[PDB]
This record gives sequence, structure tokens and C-alpha cells, in this order.
Amino acid sequence: SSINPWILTGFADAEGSFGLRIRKRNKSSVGYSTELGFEIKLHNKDKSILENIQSTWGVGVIANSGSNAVRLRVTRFEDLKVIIDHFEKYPLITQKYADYMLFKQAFNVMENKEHLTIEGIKELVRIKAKLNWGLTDELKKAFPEIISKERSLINKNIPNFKWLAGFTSGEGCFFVNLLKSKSKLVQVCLVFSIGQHIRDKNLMNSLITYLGCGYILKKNKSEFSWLEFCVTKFSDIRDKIIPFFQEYTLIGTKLKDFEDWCKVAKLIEEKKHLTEEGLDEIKKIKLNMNKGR
DNA sequence: GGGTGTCTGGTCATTCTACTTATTAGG
DNA sequence: CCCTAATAAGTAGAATGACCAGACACC
Ligand SMILES: [Ca+2]
Ligand SMILES: [Ca+2]
Repeated sequence: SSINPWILTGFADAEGSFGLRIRKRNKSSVGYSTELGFEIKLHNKDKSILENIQSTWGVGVIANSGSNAVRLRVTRFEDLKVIIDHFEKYPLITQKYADYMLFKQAFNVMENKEHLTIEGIKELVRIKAKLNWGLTDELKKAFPEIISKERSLINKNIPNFKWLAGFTSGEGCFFVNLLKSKSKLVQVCLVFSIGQHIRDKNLMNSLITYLGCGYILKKNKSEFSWLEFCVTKFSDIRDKIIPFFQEYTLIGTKLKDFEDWCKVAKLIEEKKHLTEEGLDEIKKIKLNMNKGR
């Protein structure tokens, strides 16, 4: 099936990844071969998404990545042109746009065949220094003067509604929390959450204004730390979160979790979450959602 | 006979998702 | 007071993101 290009870019801002390998090769005029790529790796349940992206782009190969994960990967230089042209017409907006543009600069370097020269390889490693995790130890030793790993901030309003639908199909979670309450029954609470590394702190705050609800929580795990955009006021969920993703449909297995999420929402609108059979019906919905189903 | 592009089949590292429970806010 | 909705700190762990080695393919 075909996939909307804004939903695609949004999804890519979530799970996508750009790569540039500068590997030592003795039989290389320049001493290094170079590989460019874009891949999306997901659990094997959502391999359907990967088939639609591939069918829409007409490029890339779907292959297993371990027992439980699958990847669509584009490495063939001619096929990267299709990637590039897509993201030029539907640019991303996360700090990953910086990597994409480094990805694209490398492509231009190669398109002019400058990767077959001492100076070209030199520019590619300088491009690579700012890409994702920067240069490897071998590459640092070989190019001990290429040191500037600093990068520029990306700031972009949400460009289209379908972007968020795609992005949320990546980083979102529609949760039904059951908390112990002083009562005959157990409180039921719908919680919508989207996490992101703090480089995109500003985009996370954008969602409050873009959606008209929610708050940001800061979470930490030793040296690592992320930001979560949450929505726990039922008002906002009944009127804002749910209607939006109903107008701009999600894709992949998260749609099912969403559709179950709204099933519980209806019950909580009918006040049946305070009844016996109510907490029984919702309880069963939670049980078959997310982990499970 | 170089020389370069592309694929197979992964693994490594952490940013995500998803799940707990304490606690306060509120009509 | 009540009974309930809503915010919040915290963490687990695996689905992500990023990188890896080797060999094949082609002009
Ligand atoms: Ca992501
Ligand atoms: Ca995802």
C-alpha cells in the first residue's frame, strides 16, 4: 500500500537513521571505501510498515536484524537519490535533520566523485565527525587533526498534521494506568506519553502549544536522561488527543493500541469506570494492550 | 587486475516505550 | 471531611537507532 509522505517523514524522524562508513581498505586508491545508508529497524510485528515505505519509495531492501527485529535499509547510491528528493520535499524537524543534511553533503561529495581523492576522504571524515556518534577510534588516529565534532541546533515548527501522526506512531504510547485508590473498587487513568532525548527539548514543548494540553516530565537513568510529554487530564484526552489521532490515522501496531485506548476512553466518558463490570471491561482491555494483545 | 560499488549478516549501545507507586490537586 | 482526577519521580528492558565485519558484484 502507499504511505502518506508527511506520515513517512514523521515516522522517519522517530525511527530512521542515516549512516556514513569510512572503512580502511588496502586495495583502495584512496585507502578507504565509503558507504551511505538510511535504515528503519522495528520489531517484526510492524514489518508491514516497512513494506509500505518500500512500496512507496520503490527502493530499499527489507531484511531480518536478528530473531525479533527487521530493517529496511537503503545503501545503493542511485537509490539514495530517491531518499534525498523525498526529504527535500518533506524535511524532518528533529535534531536528526542535522544528520540527514550531513548525510546529503556526503552524497554530494560522492556525486562529484571527490571521494576518490585524498581531500575528498578528508572532507567526508569531517562530515562524519558531526554525524550521529562521530568518528571512530581508528579514524581519529588516522586523522588526528579533524577534531571539530560540534553541531548546529535544529528548530522547525511541526510542518504538517500528518507529520505528528507518523512521529507519534514512532515514539508514542497510549497507556491505561490502574492505580490503587481508597474506595470500594482502583483509579483508572488514561495517560498519553511521548519521550525524546533532550536535544529536542524545544520540539517537546512545541507539542503543548500544538496540541493544546499536556506537560513535560524530565526523567533520568544514571548518565542518560530523556524528556516525556504527557497528557493525563481526561478533558484534553477526550477532546484533543483522541480526536486528533482519529482525524490523522496512525499506522502499524500502535494503531490497535490506540483503538483499544479509545475503547477505555468511551467507558470513562460513560462513568462506567467506577462500576464493577466497568473496571472489569477496561481491565481486560489493558490486559490485551501493549505488551500482550 | 585494478578499482569501486553493494550486499549479507549480523552486533553494540541507548533512547525510547511501558509499566509502577507515591502524592497532591480539586470540586 | 468526602471520593476522584491529575500530576509526578522512578525505573525496567527491549524496541529501537547506530555501528560492525566480511565477502560478493561489477566495469
Ligand atoms: Ca527516536
Ligand atoms: Ca516505535
